[PDB]
Formats: sequence, C-alpha cells, structure tokens
Amino acid sequence: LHYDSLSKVGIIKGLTYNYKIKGSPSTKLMVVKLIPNIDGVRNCTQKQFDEYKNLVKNVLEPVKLALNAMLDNVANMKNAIQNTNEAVKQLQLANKQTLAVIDTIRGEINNNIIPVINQLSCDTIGLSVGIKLTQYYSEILTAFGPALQNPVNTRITIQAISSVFNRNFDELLKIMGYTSGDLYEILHSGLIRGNIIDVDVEAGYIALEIEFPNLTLVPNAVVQELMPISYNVDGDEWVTLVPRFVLTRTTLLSNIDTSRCTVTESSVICDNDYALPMSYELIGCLQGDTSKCAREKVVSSYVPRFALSDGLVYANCLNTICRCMDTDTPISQSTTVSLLDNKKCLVYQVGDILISVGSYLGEGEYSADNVELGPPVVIDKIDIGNQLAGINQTLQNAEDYIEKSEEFL
Amino acid sequence: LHYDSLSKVGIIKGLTYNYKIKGSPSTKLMVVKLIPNIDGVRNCTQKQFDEYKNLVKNVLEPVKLALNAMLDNVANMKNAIQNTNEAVKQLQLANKQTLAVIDTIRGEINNNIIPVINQLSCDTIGLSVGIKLTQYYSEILTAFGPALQNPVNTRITIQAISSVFNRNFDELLKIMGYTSGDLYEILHSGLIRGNIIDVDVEAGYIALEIEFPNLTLVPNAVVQELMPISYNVDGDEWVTLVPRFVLTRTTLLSNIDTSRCTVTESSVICDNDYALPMSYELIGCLQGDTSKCAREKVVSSYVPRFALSDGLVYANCLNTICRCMDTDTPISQSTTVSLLDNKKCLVYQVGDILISVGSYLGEGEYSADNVELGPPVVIDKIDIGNQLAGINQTLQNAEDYIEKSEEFL
Amino acid sequence: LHYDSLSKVGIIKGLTYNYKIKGSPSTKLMVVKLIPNIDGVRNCTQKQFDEYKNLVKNVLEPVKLALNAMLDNVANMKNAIQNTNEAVKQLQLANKQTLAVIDTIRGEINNNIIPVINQLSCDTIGLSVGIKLTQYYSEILTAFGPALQNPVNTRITIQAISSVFNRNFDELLKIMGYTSGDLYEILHSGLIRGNIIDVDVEAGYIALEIEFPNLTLVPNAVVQELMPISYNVDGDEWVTLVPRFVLTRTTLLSNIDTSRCTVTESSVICDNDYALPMSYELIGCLQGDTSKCAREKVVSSYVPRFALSDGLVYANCLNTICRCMDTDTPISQSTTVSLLDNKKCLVYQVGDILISVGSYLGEGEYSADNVELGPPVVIDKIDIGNQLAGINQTLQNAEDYIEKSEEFL
Ligand SMILES: *[C@@H]1O[C@H](CO)[C@@H](O)[C@H](O)[C@H]1NC(C)=O
Ligand SMILES: *[C@@H]1O[C@H](CO)[C@@H](O)[C@H](O)[C@H]1NC(C)=O
Ligand SMILES: *[C@@H]1O[C@H](CO)[C@@H](O)[C@H](O)[C@H]1NC(C)=O
Ligand SMILES: *[C@@H]1O[C@H](CO)[C@@H](O)[C@H](O)[C@H]1NC(C)=O
Ligand SMILES: *[C@@H]1O[C@H](CO)[C@@H](O)[C@H](O)[C@H]1NC(C)=O
Ligand SMILES: *[C@@H]1O[C@H](CO)[C@@H](O)[C@H](O)[C@H]1NC(C)=O
Repeated sequence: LHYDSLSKVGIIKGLTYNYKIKGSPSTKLMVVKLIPNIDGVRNCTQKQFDEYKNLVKNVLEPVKLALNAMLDNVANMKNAIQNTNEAVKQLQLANKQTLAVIDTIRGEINNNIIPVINQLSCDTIGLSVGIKLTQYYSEILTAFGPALQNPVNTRITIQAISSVFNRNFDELLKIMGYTSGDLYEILHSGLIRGNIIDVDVEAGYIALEIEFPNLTLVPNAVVQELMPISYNVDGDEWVTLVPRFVLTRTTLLSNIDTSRCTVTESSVICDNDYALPMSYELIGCLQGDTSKCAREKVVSSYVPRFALSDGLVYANCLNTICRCMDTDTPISQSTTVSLLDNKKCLVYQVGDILISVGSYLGEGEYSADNVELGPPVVIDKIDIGNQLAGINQTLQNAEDYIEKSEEFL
Repeated sequence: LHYDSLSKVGIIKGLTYNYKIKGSPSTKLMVVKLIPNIDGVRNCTQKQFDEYKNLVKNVLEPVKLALNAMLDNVANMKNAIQNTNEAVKQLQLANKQTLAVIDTIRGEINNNIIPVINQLSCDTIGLSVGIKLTQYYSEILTAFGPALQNPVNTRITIQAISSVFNRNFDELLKIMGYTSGDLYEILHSGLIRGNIIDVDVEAGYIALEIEFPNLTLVPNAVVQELMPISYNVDGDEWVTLVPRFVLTRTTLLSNIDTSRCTVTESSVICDNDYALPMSYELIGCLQGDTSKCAREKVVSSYVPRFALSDGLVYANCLNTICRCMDTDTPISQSTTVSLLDNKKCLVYQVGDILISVGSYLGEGEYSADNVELGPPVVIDKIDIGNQLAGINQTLQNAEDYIEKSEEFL
Repeated sequence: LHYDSLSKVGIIKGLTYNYKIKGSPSTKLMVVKLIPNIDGVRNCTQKQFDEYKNLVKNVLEPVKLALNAMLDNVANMKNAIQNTNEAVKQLQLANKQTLAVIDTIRGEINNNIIPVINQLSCDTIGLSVGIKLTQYYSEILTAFGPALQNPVNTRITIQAISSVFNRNFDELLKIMGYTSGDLYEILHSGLIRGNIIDVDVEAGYIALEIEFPNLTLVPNAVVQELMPISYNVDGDEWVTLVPRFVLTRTTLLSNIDTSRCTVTESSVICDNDYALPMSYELIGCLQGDTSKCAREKVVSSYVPRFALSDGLVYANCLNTICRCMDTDTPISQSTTVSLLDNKKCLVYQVGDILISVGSYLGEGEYSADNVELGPPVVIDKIDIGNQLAGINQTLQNAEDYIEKSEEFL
C-alpha cells in the first residue's frame, strides 16, 4: 500500500492485525467432585456433613433436570463421761453427713458437668468440618462456577485450565501448539468453552467437557484497516471509496468481509477463509495510481471529518473549524489530514463533535477493616491447699492429745 | 423521511436509535486484598487462618502462572475409757480419709475438667474467625469474581465500580461526563472492562486495572431502521429495495453499515465513524419522489410478508391470508400494511408462520425455609446448702455435750 | 441446489441450519430473599446474624445506588480424761474446717466453671447459625449471582429457571411452546435475560425480572452455507462468486445477509426477517445452468484453496501441492475438490498453511484430599467410691467401740 500518496487522497492508515483460521477443537474431560470423603469419627461430623450435602443437591438438581429435558441434543465421773461419749457420737454422725455432701458434688459433676463438656467437644469438631466444607465449595465455585450456572457453552475459567493441565502452563502451550501470543488472544476473546455432558446428584459428581481450539496461522497475511475521511478539492469536499478491510500478503491483495469474524487486539480470527479476489481497477488505488477510486462528491450527506486509532485523533481542519478546549485556541492546518496530539489538551472539538482523550486516574484499594481480637476466658486453677494443711495441723493436735491421755491412764 | 408515502411503497418505519462514538478509555487501578490482618490473640486463630490462606493460594496460583506464561503480552472405768479413746482415733482417721476424697475431686477438676474447658474456649474463637474469613472471601467473590476467574477482558461488576468511586455514583457521572442515559447503555452492553496486570500470592494481592470508556455524542444524529415487506401491484407482488439502516441528521442523509457496531436499546455505539455518502437517485425514495427505488418483481423467492417492532405486528393481509388464533376469525384488509393489535389475541397467523405475542406471567419467590431454634443446654447451679446447715447443727450439739461434760467433771 | 454440478464449478456445500424469528418475550418476576427468618432463641444467634446481615448490605448497597442513579431509565482419771475431751474438740474443729474446703469447691464450680460452660454452649449455637447462613448465601450466589453482580442484561442461570417454574422443566417447555431443540438453542446462545427493577437493602430483597423469548419457526426454511474455493481452468485458476448464505424453502430461493443474526449449531435466529429476493441470472448457478456465476480470473490476489466443515478438510490438491505430516507423503488428486480424511494423520499441509485436526485427550479429575479426623477429647467419669466405702468401714468401727464402752460403763 502506497500510503505516501493514499493519505493525500483522503484515506488514513488504521489498525493493523494478523490473520488466523479457527480450525477444529480438541477435547478433554474432567470429573469434578463436589463432596469430599471424610473418614474417622462419624458421629461428630454427620450433622454438618448432611447440611453440606443438601447444599450440593440444591445446586445440581436443576442441572440434572435440564440435561434430561434436553437429552435428545445434550463416782459422777461415769455421768461426766456419759456426756463425753455422746459428743463423740455426734462427730461420728457429722463425718457421715459430710460424706453425703461430697457425694452430692460427685453426682453433680459426673452427671451434669462432664456429659455436657463431652457432648459440646464433639459438636466443636462438627463445626470445624462445616467450615472446611463451605470453603471447599467456594473454591469450586470460582473454577467450575460458570459450568454449574449454565450447562451449555460456558466460558471456562483459568483455574479450570490449570486443573486440566496439572498446574503446568508450559504443557498447555506445547501440547496445543500455541505461542504466548495465541494464548493471550484465546483467553481475551473467550475461545475456550465447555459443556456439562452428565451429572450424578447423590455423589455430587459432574462430567465437564472442555474444548480447546486449534488455531492455525496464515503466513505473511496481514489484515489492514483503512479509514476514509472527507477532503477539500478546489473549494468543495469529496470522499474516496474503498473496502474498509483489505488483506495484504506479499505482493497480493484481496478483500475480507469481516462481519462474521472474531477480532482481538492483534489478530482477526475467522472460520474457514473469507478472502475474496480484488479487481484491477481498485488495486491501482492502493498500488499508486491514486486515480479513479470512485471519489464521490458530497452534497446532502453527513460525512466524517475525523478518524481515531490507537488513542490518536486525525482530522480535517482545513475545510472546517477545529479547536482545543481549555486552552481556548483553534488549530490551523497548512496535506489534507492533520494530526492532533494528546499532550496539549484532553478534549478537542472538530466541527460540532467533542472528542474526549482518555486519562489516568489515581489508585484505590479494597480491603476489610483490621480487627483486633481479645483472649479467651480462662478458668483459674483451684487454689485450696493451705486450708488442707491446717486440717492436717488440727488433726495431729487431736492425735497428740489422745496419745497424751493414754500415757496418763 | 416522507413516511406518509413510503408506507404505501412498502417500507415500514422500524426502531429509532441515536448515534455515539466509542472514543478512547480512561484507566483506574485498584489493589484488592484477599487476606485481612487480624491482630491480638494469635494461638486461637492460627489454625483457621492457615486454612483460609490455603484457600487463597489455590485461587491465585493459576492466575500467577497464566500471567507469567503470557508475560510478553500481559476401777474398770479405765477399761471403759480405753474403748472411748479407740473410738476417737477412728474418727481422727475418718477425717483424714475424707480429705483424701476431697483431694481426689480437686485433682480431677483441676487436671481433667478445667484444661479442657480452657482449650475448648480458645477453639471457639478460632471457629468464629474461620466463619468471618469465609464470609469476607464471599463478598470479594461477588465483586471481583469475574477478574479472578479469567485474567483478561472481564466484565466488571457494579460492586467493583462502587469501590472505585468510593460509594458515590454522582462522582462517576460527572468525572466521566456521563448522563443517566449513558450509564445505562454502558452497563447494558458491558462496555466497562478490566484486566489483571499482576498478582502476589503470599500476600493475597491482585492488581486489577479497570477501563472506563469515554463515549462521545454526535449532535442531532439519528439512526433509523427501515423494514421492507412485499406489496400488491395490480395482481402480483413486488419488493422495494433500500439500505436497512439510514442516518438522518437534519436535512442530510447517509448510509451506515452497522455490522461492526454495538447496538443498545436506544443507541448505536460505533468505533470511529461509519457514515458514508448517499447517491441522489436513492435519496428521492425517502424525500418524496417515491419512484425508482429498484422495486423488484418477485417470482421464485421467499419474501417477508410481515415485520415486527416494539411488540407490534405489521403485515400484508391483502395479498395473502392472515388470521387470529383462539377467536377463529380472519383479519381483512381494505393501504398495503395492516397493523394487528395485541389486545384481540396473543397468537396470529400470517400465511404459514405463527407469530406469538408475549404476555405477563404471575409472580414467584425464592427463600429458605424458616427454622426455629431451641435454647442451649443450661447447667443448674449447685444445690447443696441445707445439708451443710445440718452438719453445723450436728456439730454444735457435739460442742454442747463436750462443754456439758467439762462442767460435771 | 444442484450440488452434483456446483461442486465441479468450485463451490463446496457447507453447514446446514434452520430458520427462526426471535419474536417478542414473555415476562415473569421473582422476589429473591437474601436474609432468612430465624425464630426461637435470639441471644445465641444475634452476634452471627448481625455479621451476616452486614454481608448482605455490602452486596446490595451498590445495586440500590446504581438503580437510583439510573432511575430515569431503570483420781488422775479426771486429768487423763481432760486430755480426752481436748482431743474431741480438735476433731470437732477439723470437721468444721473440712466443710470450709468443701464450700470452696462449691464456690469455684458454681461461679467459675458452670457460668463458662453455659455461656460457651450458647456461643456454639451461634456458630452453627453463622455456618448455615453462609451456606445459604452461597446457594443464592450460584443462582442469582449474575443478577447481583450487574443490574442490567444478565444471563440467567439454570437454577434461576428451575426456581421460576417450580422444579418442573416439563412446564417450561409447554408453557413457552418450546421443543427440546428450542430449549437447547436458547440456553446455548444465552437468549434468556434478566434485569433488577428494584431492591430493598434492609430486608435483603431484590426484585428480579426474567424475560423468556418466544421464538417462532418458519416452516420448511433452510439456511444453507456455500464455501467457494479456487479451481483450475486450462492451466490457470478462477473463483466462482455467490452469496455465502442462501435461503432455500421449497422451490424458492432468496438471499440472507446474516450479519446481525444469532447463529447456533443448528439454527439461525434473526429478528424480524432478513430474506431478500434473488435475481434470475444467479438462480441458474444453483438450479443447474452452471454458467455465468461471475467467475473471476485471479491474478494478483490471495485466494483460498481449502474449506472446513464439521471437522473435514476439503482442498484443491490439483493446482497446488498438499501433503500429510508425520507420514511424510503427498496427496494426489485425479473433480476439483479432494476430501482429506482424518484417519490418516492429524496435521495436513495445503500450500503454506498447516491445518490441525483436533483429537481426544485423556481424562482428569478435580477433588479435595480425603482427610481422616480423630475423636473428641473425652473426660472420664469420676472414679471415687472405694475410698468412700473405706470411710464408712472406719466410721462403724468408731461406732462399734463407742457402743462397746457404754456396755462396760
Ligand atoms: C457413634 O455412635 C455409635 C452408635 O450408633 C456408637 O456405637 C459409636 O461408638 C459412636 N462413636 C463415637 C466416636 O462416638
Ligand atoms: C493433708 O493430709 C492429706 C491426707 O489425705 C494429704 O493428702 C495432703 O497432701 C496433706 N496436705 C498437707 C499440706 O500436708
Ligand atoms: C501463645 O503461645 C506462646 C508459645 O509459643 C505463649 O508464649 C503465649 O503466651 C501464648 N498466648 C496465648 C494467648 O495463649
Ligand atoms: C456451716 O459452717 C461453715 C463453716 O466452714 C460455713 O462456711 C457455712 O456457711 C455454714 N452454713 C450454715 C448454713 O450455717
Ligand atoms: C435473652 O436476653 C433477655 C435480656 O435482654 C432475657 O430476658 C432473656 O431471658 C434471654 N433469653 C435467653 C434464652 O437467654
Ligand atoms: C458410705 O456412706 C454414705 C453416707 O452418706 C453413702 O451415701 C455411701 O453410698 C456409702 N458408700 C458405701 C460404699 O457404702
């Protein structure tokens, strides 16, 4: 393409891409298990495990039903002592009564305190499992979420892909025959898709099939955009007419009707092949004859006076008035296409249309408030001991007096 | 456009939109933190905190790997008393033995009951944190979910937007230069997109970049749809041929090839500018000459006999038979286009094609079953006391008898 | 279409679809409740219930704000006994002191152990509720997730659909008038869409409106793809020019400009009707005249030499060289179109372009590691008893000696 001349004719070079053919996909199947198997203690976990299983059922039942509906497609000393003996009997009884109190404590601890602590401790294990199961489900939701949400034609996540290739993106590239450029484009446009082929509700299983495309590259084939704008010819304005997309290989030109192709930032990805032969008369408009080109005179039509590409603004500021905003100055033009630079202002006016230049805004962040947590309530150790020591001191005094009396007697 | 005549020619006025140019986007970066910082007690939370951190790692590792792979693009009284003294010794021993029982209780409570309650209480704090962390992750999943699921070109959520603008949609509108009409269209077609530029797994951080478009409006520019159907000319039928989309500004007309534009309910949003000049011969078909218009005679082709817009059905019921279903009656036509109203029936037949009119269905709801929960198990207070009172009553009787004997002696 | 001849001309039969008109949608509204009502005990659940409610507020506030911003659109014996009586007093005191120790135990259990167990048990109920509420929210996230994430034009999930029709997909089909074929296509292309009309943050309610399309079928109408490739005419090559998509009904042909239609694996779903009449000259190219067809000579253009459909590769291997890779052999051609079979190799070369045939890869799986859990810590029953029995044995010996002395006295 002879741009040195084509620019004066009125056609501005636009974006440059590449050319790829979608081809036929490869397939890999994964079984995703929603319910983990927890062995060991069962009585402490059954309560939370059952509620978790119910969550899984509520999610999968609608998938199983949809797949079935869709199945076709899928002296008086004696008197004095009498008093003594009665006193001893009273202490013999007091001891027995003390034991009744001790027995009451044993009963209360053994029957009301210990059983509660043991039942509660088992319940604590259950809650721990309920938390783990909930977190596991969430991990699945971020990977196979889209597949669970709708059974057919979902975008597959990056986590699902790393599962498929066992945490190895080197293997993904070489197995599929992708370069780093192809992987970017494939993820960018969502070209990796999956479907659910079957489910089994009671086991929590889904059979998820993922299709990975096999794009092929057409060597030395570049898709080139052309953007025509009006230009001034001896006092009035004209428009040059060309196909907006032309395919250039080496020395050959053809047209592409890219109405049914996927367009990414660097490549046009088409099914089959959309290149069609180009007539001689029009080839001259790109090769350097720069005549004919069906230039049309414009009288009663709206015709563009600017074009945008890669952040730049191109405009005809010779035929009409264009100005820079917030500097309050016009832009002159001495060529038919003037380039307006983005380091003068961010808002330009061309005719009656304002063109806004994008800009960078400052950074922000998302987080939870940091919250300090206090310690658990701690029960102190039992402090009795000195009292027990005294009881022993009181007791041997009793012992000492008895031996004392036996000696005198 | 001279619709008063164009209708008789055979072209039905279709939907009316507006015209906007996508322009160049502005950028804002946010750091999203997946792991909160919890200070204070550490031993009670480390267990659940660690499992949570593991959840975050499983989600981000596939993102870090993908971004690296993609990096290039990113008397015998004495005998009688001897018996008395022996009895006293037996009670002295019984007291000592009682203390052994009390010591056993102290040992059991202090060593097996208290330590368990304290360890369990700390575990309760841990579970509380595990729940909070799980809920926090879920909040993130509903806002930055799409970004975590696939690193490139995701739709950004409304929650992510309110984070970017600090819970203020007044600022979003004025900063970007949007009207309420532009915000609706931008959200409707998913024009706000983001990408992940980098991640750091161990801190749980992702660097998420969001691009907000700067749409510009072309003043007094209306995109008008035209819908041609067949009509009867002296016994046979013809079709008028016009571009389906024409751009009308004021007194100027141009064509738009909207095959690569985004179409919303009220506006057509195109990159650059797709308006092209229109020839005089065809302008007359819209201005009021209503001749030429390349009317073509149809002999061996399938040609539409109806058109739909905004819920209405337009049809040619003069050349062919059309009927209302569930009333079992034909519709006559006396004009070439008959309008069928939707308050007569919901299903119309035009030729061999059934046209279904939509209708409103009754309301439903989604909720959990409401479940009543009972009280916790409550351990009663210790009820001993009257027994202790009796022990004291028994004891002073012992006291009273001793003083009694000392008096007699 | 006379394919028996058209193939020799240079046009390959491509994919065959069907023809449907999108029509006008029906509407059904559901109220989705994010906060369940839990009756019964309140003090044990308020803490976790409140944190849950806060989660709901953080999710819905951005929805309420967006909808408001968008509102416009929405002898010395006496001496000897004196010693005896003193000994008895010492045991009377020892008993009283023992009671003080017992009272200390009662105090400690009643004040520091029991209150903690009771407060802790109530806290256990709270944690159980916090887990249930978290799981409930997740169930919602998998069904109405997309709607919460962005208020306008979201794809509705399969779980949301089963909610709308009360777990009955038989009713969905008959109510809407869908066949199993229509349901598949509707889900495949995401044609069921919803919007949020209003929310109420404090109750956790969202008003979600779902639109279900009413597709109509055009009887005996088949959309047929045609794929032209170059062919050799007496030493040089030519390309035949036809519209890529033609509509065949019975004996009638028309063209379809499917640039604005949705294409599924079996049907083309268009708004209104895009069929346009076809001229006689070109009809002959399909009916069997197989002349004219604007065959163009190609001199300086890139022209396709192969076409792909349903996994098959068609190519011109007469004019240019094509070979099978990994067998290292050429493919000869004796017809202008050679069919390359996929059971010989998976990679073919046609000219300079490699064509990759897809293949099946082995199965994988996703699951959590299975982890065995141990038992809870269990506190043993209190083992005192034999000691108590001995205390009773010691005591009646005391009893026996006292009665013994009373007899001698
Ligand atoms: C679980 O309950 C069963 C009774 O069904 C019992 O036999 C078993 O010992 C219990 N196991 C545990 C750890 O409590
Ligand atoms: C008091 O005597 C009891 C006898 O059962 C013994 O267990 C305890 O350790 C002694 N305490 C002191 C301080 O001597
Ligand atoms: C946590 O454990 C450390 C021992 O690593 C100990 O020194 C510290 O006191 C403990 N803190 C709490 C609240 O238990
Ligand atoms: C019984 O005597 C003990 C002595 O230790 C005292 O603590 C307790 O309160 C008294 N109880 C009654 C009812 O008098
Ligand atoms: C809850 O707390 C209130 C005091 O606000 C009290 O009256 C009520 O009895 C308590 N209920 C339970 C089950 O603890
Ligand atoms: C010992 O005597 C006490 C009296 O309070 C009684 O409760 C306990 O059961 C007796 N134990 C044995 C083994 O006789």
